[PDB]
Amino acid sequence: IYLPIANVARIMKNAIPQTGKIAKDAKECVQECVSEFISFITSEASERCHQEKRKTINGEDILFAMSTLGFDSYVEPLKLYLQKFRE
Amino acid sequence: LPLARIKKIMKLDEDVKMISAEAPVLFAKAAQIFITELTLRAWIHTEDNKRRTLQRNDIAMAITKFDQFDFLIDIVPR
Repeated sequence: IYLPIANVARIMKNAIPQTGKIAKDAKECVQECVSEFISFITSEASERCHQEKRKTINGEDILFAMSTLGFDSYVEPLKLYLQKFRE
Repeated sequence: LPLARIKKIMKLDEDVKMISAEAPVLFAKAAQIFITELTLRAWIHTEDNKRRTLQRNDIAMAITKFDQFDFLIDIVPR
């Protein structure tokens, strides 16, 4: 299961020169990596959730996992995004 | 990004049955940040090879140069 290739490709295209190109195989590779990223973080968030005596993995569980697994730089941007999403 | 798809990906893990409504929202933004950094880093090798097309081997190379991507080493090996 992957995020739509078109969505992935659009973000990829915005990160390279206007005339740069991306091989189909590379888009599929990033698709694979994104799902692996979500699974990696989710596994740790699930453990955290369980240790906190809960069953529904929440935002704090996800952010704890990101900070614990080496993605702490994602935390502040994510908090701002979620705040704007729900305001 | 469609949130239902993100939720489906999370649930591929058999032990994940209940997910907060906010978790997929956080992942939608996280996915954008991740794809951007991963692509930018792969492109470093695309340019080093004087190519204009980003390839899987560029991604595999990028993965070996960033500690944050250690989890992908066996997923996209050089």
